[PDB]
Amino acid sequence: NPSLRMKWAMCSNFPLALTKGDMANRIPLEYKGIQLKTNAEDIGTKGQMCSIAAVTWWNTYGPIGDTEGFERVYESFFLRKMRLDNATWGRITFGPSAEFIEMLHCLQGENWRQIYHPGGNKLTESRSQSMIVACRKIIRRSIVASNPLELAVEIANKTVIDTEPLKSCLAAIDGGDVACDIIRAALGLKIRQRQRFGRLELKRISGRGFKNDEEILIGNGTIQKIGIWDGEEEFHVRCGECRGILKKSKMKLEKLLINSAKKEDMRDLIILCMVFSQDTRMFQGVRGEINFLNRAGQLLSPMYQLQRYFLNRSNDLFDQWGYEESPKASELHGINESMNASDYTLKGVVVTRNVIDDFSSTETEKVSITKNLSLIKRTGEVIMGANDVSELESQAQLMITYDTPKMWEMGTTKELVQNTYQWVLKNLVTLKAQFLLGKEDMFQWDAFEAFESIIPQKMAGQYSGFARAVLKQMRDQEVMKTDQFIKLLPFCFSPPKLRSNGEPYQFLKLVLKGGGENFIEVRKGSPLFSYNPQTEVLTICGRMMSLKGKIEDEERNRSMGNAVLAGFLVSGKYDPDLGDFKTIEELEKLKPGEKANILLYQGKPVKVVKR
Amino acid sequence: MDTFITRNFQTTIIQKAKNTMAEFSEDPELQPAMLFNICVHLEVCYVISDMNFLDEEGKAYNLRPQYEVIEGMPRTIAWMVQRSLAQEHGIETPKYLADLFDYKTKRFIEVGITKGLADDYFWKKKEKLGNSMELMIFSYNQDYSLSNESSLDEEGKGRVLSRLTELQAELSLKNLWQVLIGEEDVEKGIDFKLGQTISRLRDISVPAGFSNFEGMRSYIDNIDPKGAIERNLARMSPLVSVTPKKLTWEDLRPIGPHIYNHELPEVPYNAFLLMSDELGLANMTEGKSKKPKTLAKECLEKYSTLRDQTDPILIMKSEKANENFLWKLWRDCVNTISNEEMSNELQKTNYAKWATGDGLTYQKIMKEVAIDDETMCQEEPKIPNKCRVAAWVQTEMNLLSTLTSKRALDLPEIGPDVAPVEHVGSERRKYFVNEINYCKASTVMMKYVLFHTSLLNESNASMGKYKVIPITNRVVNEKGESFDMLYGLAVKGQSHLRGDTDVVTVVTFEFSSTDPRVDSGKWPKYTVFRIGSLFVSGREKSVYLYCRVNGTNKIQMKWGMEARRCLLQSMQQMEAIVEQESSIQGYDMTKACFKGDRVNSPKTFSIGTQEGKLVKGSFGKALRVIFTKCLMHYVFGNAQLEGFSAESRRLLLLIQALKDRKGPWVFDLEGMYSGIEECISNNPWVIQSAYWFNEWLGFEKEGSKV
Amino acid sequence: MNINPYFLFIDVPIQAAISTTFPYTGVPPYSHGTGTGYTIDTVIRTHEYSNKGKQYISDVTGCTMVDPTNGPLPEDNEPSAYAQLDCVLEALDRMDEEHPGLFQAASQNAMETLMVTTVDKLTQGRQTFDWTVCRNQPAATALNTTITSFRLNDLNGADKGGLIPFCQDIIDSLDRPEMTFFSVKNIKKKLPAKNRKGFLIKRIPMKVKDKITKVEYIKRALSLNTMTAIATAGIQIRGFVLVVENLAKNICENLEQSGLPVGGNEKKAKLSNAVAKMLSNCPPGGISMTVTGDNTKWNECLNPRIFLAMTERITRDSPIWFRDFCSIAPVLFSNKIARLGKGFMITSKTKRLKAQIPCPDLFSIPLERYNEETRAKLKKLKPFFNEEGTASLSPGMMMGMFNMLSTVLGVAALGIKNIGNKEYLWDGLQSSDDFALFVNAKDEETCMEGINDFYRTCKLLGINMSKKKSYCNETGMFEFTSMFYRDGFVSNFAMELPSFGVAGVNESADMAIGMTIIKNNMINNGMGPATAQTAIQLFIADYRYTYKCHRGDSKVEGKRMKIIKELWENTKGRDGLLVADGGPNIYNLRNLHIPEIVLKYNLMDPEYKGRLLHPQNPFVGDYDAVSGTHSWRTK
Repeated sequence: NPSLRMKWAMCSNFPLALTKGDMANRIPLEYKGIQLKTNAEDIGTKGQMCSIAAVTWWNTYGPIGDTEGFERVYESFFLRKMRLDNATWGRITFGPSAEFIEMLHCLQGENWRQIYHPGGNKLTESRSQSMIVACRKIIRRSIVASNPLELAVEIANKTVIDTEPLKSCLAAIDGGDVACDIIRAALGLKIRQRQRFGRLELKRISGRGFKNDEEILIGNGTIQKIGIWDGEEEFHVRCGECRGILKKSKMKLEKLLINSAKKEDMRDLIILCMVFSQDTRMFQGVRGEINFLNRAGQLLSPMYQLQRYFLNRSNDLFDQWGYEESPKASELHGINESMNASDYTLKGVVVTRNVIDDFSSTETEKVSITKNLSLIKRTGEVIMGANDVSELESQAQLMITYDTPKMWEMGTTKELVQNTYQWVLKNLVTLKAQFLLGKEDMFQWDAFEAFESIIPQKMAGQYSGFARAVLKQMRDQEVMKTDQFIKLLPFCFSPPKLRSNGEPYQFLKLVLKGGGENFIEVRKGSPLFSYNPQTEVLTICGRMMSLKGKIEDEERNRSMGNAVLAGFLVSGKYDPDLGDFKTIEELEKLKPGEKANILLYQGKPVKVVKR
Repeated sequence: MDTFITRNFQTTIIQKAKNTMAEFSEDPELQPAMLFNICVHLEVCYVISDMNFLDEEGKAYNLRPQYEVIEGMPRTIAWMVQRSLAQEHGIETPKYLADLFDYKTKRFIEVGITKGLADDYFWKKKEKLGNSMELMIFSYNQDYSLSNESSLDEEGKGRVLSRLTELQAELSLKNLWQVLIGEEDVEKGIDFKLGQTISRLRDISVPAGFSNFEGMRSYIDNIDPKGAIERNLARMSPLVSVTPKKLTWEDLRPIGPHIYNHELPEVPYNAFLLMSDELGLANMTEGKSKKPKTLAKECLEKYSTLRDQTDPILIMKSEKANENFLWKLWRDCVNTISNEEMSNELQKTNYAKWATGDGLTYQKIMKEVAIDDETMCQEEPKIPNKCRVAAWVQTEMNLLSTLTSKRALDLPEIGPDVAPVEHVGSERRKYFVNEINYCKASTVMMKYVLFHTSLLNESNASMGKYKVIPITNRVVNEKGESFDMLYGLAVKGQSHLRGDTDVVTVVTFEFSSTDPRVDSGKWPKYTVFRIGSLFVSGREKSVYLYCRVNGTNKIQMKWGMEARRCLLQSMQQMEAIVEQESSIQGYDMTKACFKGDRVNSPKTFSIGTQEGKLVKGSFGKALRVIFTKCLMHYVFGNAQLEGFSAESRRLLLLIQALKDRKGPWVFDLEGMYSGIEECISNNPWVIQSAYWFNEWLGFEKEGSKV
Repeated sequence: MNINPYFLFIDVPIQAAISTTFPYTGVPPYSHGTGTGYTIDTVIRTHEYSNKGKQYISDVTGCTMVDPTNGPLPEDNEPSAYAQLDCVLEALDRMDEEHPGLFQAASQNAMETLMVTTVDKLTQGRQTFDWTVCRNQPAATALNTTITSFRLNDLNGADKGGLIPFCQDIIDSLDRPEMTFFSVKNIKKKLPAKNRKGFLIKRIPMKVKDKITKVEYIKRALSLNTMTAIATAGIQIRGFVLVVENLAKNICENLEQSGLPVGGNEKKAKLSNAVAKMLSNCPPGGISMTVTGDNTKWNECLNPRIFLAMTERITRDSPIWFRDFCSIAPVLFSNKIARLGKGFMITSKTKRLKAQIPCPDLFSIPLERYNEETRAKLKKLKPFFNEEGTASLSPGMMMGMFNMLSTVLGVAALGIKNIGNKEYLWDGLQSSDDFALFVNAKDEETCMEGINDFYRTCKLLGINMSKKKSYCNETGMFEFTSMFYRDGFVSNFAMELPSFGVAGVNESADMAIGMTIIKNNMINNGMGPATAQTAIQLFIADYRYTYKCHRGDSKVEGKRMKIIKELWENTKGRDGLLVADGGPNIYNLRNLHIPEIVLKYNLMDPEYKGRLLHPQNPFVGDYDAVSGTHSWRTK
């Protein structure tokens, strides 16, 4: 029983062997009444011992040894860590290199797969990567909110990468993606005009199309309303580092000329090309369910549904695409389903040796952005939208900071609370002045909007009612204490959820997401909120900050029992006659005018009375 | 190691040598010397074969070479090429795998690298092989030994010797000459002779129809057994068959139809602690951990009328039990908990000794006396009773699946989520705890786990004296108040032995409110007193004490503590359900399953029956029922339940095939039913599982018609 | 409203609903099938399926030998041990024809591995019977004692290090007229001990030079003891079973059907590939059926002589010495002797006396004093009872010892694919008595005909398909090695969910071991993301409880927690503290393989990391761990 034996050994006094030497003797015999090492001379073995408390003391006050070259010795572990941090995470799909075997636990299950692109030593272009990451995050936040364009602009103006504002990087850096282009159009900047379909970039070079509404049957046997393009057209198509030329007509793909490049880029380009071509041959390849949703909770348009499906399940299309024999000409070749060199090439698809000139000629222009982050040219045709924003996610290489409460939700529920309380404090004077006016509009501020996102929905209304009642008690029928005003102000945003009796719900602690240590004690020093009554310091998550001046002289003598329960005011003292300390359930049931007993903390009993 | 190998040898040779070593060695990286030898051998083979060419008729200049390289390739194909060459050229196939095959003389070639000297390793190779194949021997020091004059000429000899010399110089000047290993150490062992006894054992171990092993060997080596299987199947009796039948719904009948018979006894309660009838003495605290003795002391002080009752008002009695001694032991427990001493030992050994029946044990005698004594006979096995359905199991499942006002689960935190899979896991955990936090079964499970771990800790730490283990549990309500709960006291026996399986008697006194007389057949193992009354919300309720003498062992204590894995089991079952739901789609369905999206409505589950009608519920209620089912499966676990769960799986999969219309076929349906029904004797969970299985099967049969 | 758990099946597919029905895979605490009764029943069952075969008396050991091979074909659906040598040889020949280069390649790889293997390899197994003490001992102890004994009898083969010399000494020892060996004997005690008189009685061991004759030594070497797998084999058989199993593994890993040595997500890959390949090859308009089946009395109905024939057939083109080496294991197992354990117990209720009879003295008392079942068992055992407390078990295999060779047998049964040019083809997966058979034919009737033909062919090979535990259904839904399959979705009936506690090495290594266990579980055993995260939480709870290292900002008292809170206050980068140092837990799915010190290095305070990673710290003086103050040792 190694586990139980270890349990007992750790319950022993001095279980750990200790070496002999000056460094070993540097441990004290006992620290603050805790014996750390054995003061016994063994008969023959001369083996000294120590407690785990000795290890903790060494890590707390022990000598600070040199730690140079440590990363050199354990270089493999740090390489693993760097690969993990520099990696990019794609999408997780359900249903049927040594750098990939390391992450196997997080990559492959029995019914799910995790798309994972490892990174490492790709440091030079940090600016562009960080700008892409920030733009993608801004777009993701904006989509889920009403009037996405307004929030996108309001967050884009208050975000900075490293030190430069996001607008400066967008204007200066010529690279980017769909998200960067959307943000540029939102800010009024100029972008290169290219038609987008997912990662696919298209530039029509000939032909004309007239989208028409039609009902189409897919492989799974369901009717869908899709706008179909009729007429022969050609485009210059690019996907990553691979480019080609596509000729297509009504529900048909005629020609597909491409070059040699990264295999995954080729596969993505070819799949996107078939999907865009609207071929009935790829309509009939849908043997599953197409009901994918965007992060906003809406239903994707049919074309993007098919794009997502055939990007996930590529074989379902390459099987139902047919095959042909490519010509034996030197430059003309053929590619199979595995992006290999084989004359048994896909029907209509051919890889070519000659280089296709990149269509990306400088074409900066002013497009118009609609409410839903959709870009439309003066002619009146959508070129790109939110649906085309890549779903890849990574960590920016340069610190990117957004100065707005709408971006706090990306925190860890500890940084969100920190920011909310710091914002409340920085505005404490105005907040208190506005509260002492009979106005309740301050509960609607964006900081409290961000705070609400970490309050469990089931108890948000009850907490709001409790906090509002306590604040009103502190204000109208009594003078306030600043500390508890600060503590309970954030919770007041949500609408009150007073019980049928009309009174609020009493609470001893207020809990938040990811509990265990993320709670706010209504009458004590919680780990997320502490305050020294005499020294006037507010320790929010170990960030002691003074409160001089904001506190008032008269709110120091006042006890803490006056603002700990809604509708209860302190009276008398700790009278051991009514009974023991009452639970909140009994206090809630108490008839008006009756007294009770309360224990604010360990050694501060108090007596209160209902009103 | 790898640096020199990479520098001095090309990539293809290195990878071929690595594959060859990996074919027979499972730790190629741990012994680089073998890699060195293999790569050197392959380089020498290529030197011999790469440059020497031939032509159609006899020209030793087209593209035909006079050497075939059989080394450096997988054995599966090397053996094919060797056998094909031997058959085509009319020459015997050597029992070993050759390195090269010579086309000018049609003879297999063996090439070795001798560290010491040639003409000695040559004779060792000759002894190992013999006249089967020729030999070409080259040594690190300039020397050679060949078995033929028309073999490799001087031009190849120069290149191979230079190749060896460069490696020798590098090893000498880089301190790695100590790692070199000769091929003799690899050839070590070819002389295996069978003694007389083992040979005779071999002679008599041949199948029927063979005199000695030599006849068996020759018959195996020389006979063509083609057509034997059909020959033996032709004359096999038709009575040997699988007898398959197409399963139908009508072929599925209720399992264990004797549970419905009313003349049988009903299953009693036999779990260690009261699961649903438990009563806890709540005492608010600030959350600080307390020793269990102090917790019990304070919880008893808060309820003085129950601690200070010294007279038993007996309500029920187990046929053997001695209610007076049980009450005296309970008073001893209550008096020892309240004392000022820091120990939970019952120093009054009298009633603990006389209650656990420790004075009515059997003793051992000599085997000779037992053999002489005719009155000594082996006891008949205790046949489990054949009981019927008890409604209290249904009530217990109903109650344990409801939400309480207290929660006993407080799990630590984990690092922030960065990957979509981690976000999926976090969402699933959020929903699971939101539905399972306040479930009654969760608090009951935590009480079980805490009690069993407390027993184990006290068991082997202090086994020799009767300790009292408070049946405690820390819970928190929705208002953040932390209550200490005492559900009873459990005096733990003492075992004179120290084995892990040795039995220790544990008498448990548990509070309760339910009147034992309402369901008399549930409590035949319990003596029930009445200790007082309690007030909860202005309503008076009686309080009873359930005394029972139980037994367990360190193994069972560990099993009970491990009962906490029901949480992980329920999480995994929920994950399987959600993964199956999402596999139909391509995206996760946790939120849609629990809350419901715009395209997906919230998922409703069938939870039970109300007056013979189906009633649906939410995924949260189904989750609570799943957790309760796992908890009861663990609590009521034994050999019968294990076998029932293992065997009814096949019947359930047959019903799944019938529902999916997969046309199942059965070879022995009555054998399946008998295997399932041989485990339904007296386990309450097994009997209730049979009852529920029959009810669900009736519902499925009714639904199949529509 | 009455709750019905089975109603979950009304809305959920059953395969998902019975996921991880058992939260363990080890032997429970209540289902222990051990004892002399079970061994006796196993012997009776083994000899019941082979009683129609030849019966004779061994020339060497004198025991009763039953030979079911080449016996009368069965006439009923009862278990049959009468395998036909010609049919086995034909199946092996067909397997060789379909896989040219396989038998000889496997034989050569096994031969090379044997030549390079050392005697020390016979220490990585499990408990092994020890002929020197007639008791189960760890493999290393048994090997060492056997080596000392062999040295006493002038047998120096283990010193050379190679395995072949040791096996040569093993087989030469059987020819020694008398074997001297060291035996451990216990004697009572008379030294003082302070309980109430300063005197106590106990047992102390001593080593003596004991001697046995050739027949007794041969019986001991062939003897297998009951455990407390239900049998253990001595050290004279491990050396040869190792090479035979290696050869069988070499063959098995190259066979598409062998469903070993797969484990994890490649097992689902195997299942899906088999299902897809059989669905693709179904004749246009035909039907495909899969038989998720079980084998009854798998170990009892398999005969060592058939496996000797297999080792002979496979090693046809190997050197004679290797063939002789490979023939030893089935030869030694064909003359095996079963030890029946401690015995029975007889009690007197009136006199309140009890006693335990030894196995050698089972029949020393009349069979009327045993209960009905034991009386019948002893009556049936009498013919095969040796006058030493052991029973002769010539037929059968007695639990896993040739799992790989048995898998080869099952695959050869699966390689026939057809009988009499009939309109059906069959293939499947074999996992050492767990098999799945897919049969393709134009209609269900021909599929059932093919399944019957496969059943009869297995009967000819000595394999008995369980009709009570096997069932058939349309392809696309079956079970293999406790892994369910349905429309691509794959589940598991049981999972060994993580235990509770710590590895017990130290707070440095234990964290890595726990994270590695969770990782390997979610890789191989298919634990999901939420379950893995909850397992991390539970392990963190156990870790903090065991090492008393809760969060520094918590409210928990203790000798170490005082200093932990002090360190929490002093430290500025509190996210870089190790969990052992009261820091937070930052482990999740993505970083289960990175040591936590490496994870936190960039967050540790310079003083904290200097103290923690101090080269001269007095505490230090698989899993990936970073040496530090937490890598301490315990006496």
